[PDB]
Amino acid sequence: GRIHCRLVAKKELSRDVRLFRFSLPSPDQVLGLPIGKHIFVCATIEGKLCMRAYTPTSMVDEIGHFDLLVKVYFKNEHPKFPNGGLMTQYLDSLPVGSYIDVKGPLGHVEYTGRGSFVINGKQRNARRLAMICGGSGITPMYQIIQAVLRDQPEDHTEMHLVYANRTEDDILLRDELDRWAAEYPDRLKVWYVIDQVKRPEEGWKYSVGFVTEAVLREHVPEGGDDTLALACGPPPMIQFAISPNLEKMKYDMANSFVVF
Ligand SMILES: Cc1cc2nc3c(=O)[nH]c(=O)nc-3n(C[C@H](O)[C@H](O)[C@H](O)COP(=O)(O)OP(=O)(O)OC[C@H]3O[C@@H](n4cnc5c(N)ncnc54)[C@H](O)[C@@H]3O)c2cc1C
Repeated sequence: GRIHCRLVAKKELSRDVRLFRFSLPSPDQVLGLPIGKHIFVCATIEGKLCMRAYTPTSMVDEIGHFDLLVKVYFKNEHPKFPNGGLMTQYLDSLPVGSYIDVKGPLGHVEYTGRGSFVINGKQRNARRLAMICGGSGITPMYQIIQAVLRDQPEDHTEMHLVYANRTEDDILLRDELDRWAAEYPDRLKVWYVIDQVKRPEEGWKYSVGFVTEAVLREHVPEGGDDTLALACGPPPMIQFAISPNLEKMKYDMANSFVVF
């Protein structure tokens, strides 16, 4: 349930990317966040208590603190969202030493073990996972990815990740993903897509643009049953760019398609 965490440290991974390390009040504990679930960092900004979901990037076994990879939505940055992000600017504003209120565990998805899943109460299993995401929608996915690989080589669940962004300077857990991809070729397949190539000179070898059926066709596995699909991305993307294409790839939308 509710827990009071102090912001122990902050890290600027890039102009708009921070890594915040929060301490739990009892230094001998882990944040027992079951895989597939998130926490709410609650805070009262101005006059309302804001509630935002975040899925930590730290090991399930991390004693004493948990980390959040937060993509800061600054103001004076977007045509349509001129005043930036609420909670993200609030957290970026916090000086280290400050207190935060985490509510958890929330969620409907849980990765109980080996291919096994617990969605909205029901229990299921999968052998091939189709993880399609965009931006920070990667953290929920990176939690399962870390779980499966941790349970290696017994939990040999097959993962196919399609990670979409806008720039190569925007791929979040890149090195981590590249690093794993090299180690567990059999387990995880990684494919990036990017709206633009900031430094094409260096030679971008993945897809350029948006998520297309041609991309899903060659990077997500075949639909059917025993092939689960999980997706966490902005509304329009889940919308236009994903569900129809996966429908076209014969994935039962109901019993086989989930969004975080
Ligand atoms: C399961 C789950 C896990 C999540 N995990 C994480 C996580 O691990 N890490 C993480 O960082 N995020 C995560 N999120 C995202 C989180 O829900 C927030 O919505 C995100 O923090 C932004 O919140 P905010 O209060 O700053 O924005 P809000 O004030 O709610 O506004 C968001 C909207 O404004 C737009 N916007 C405003 N300014 C800009 C700008 N400068 N550039 C681009 N768009 C702009 C955004 O595009 C978005 O459409 C997760 C969400 C869920 C559902």
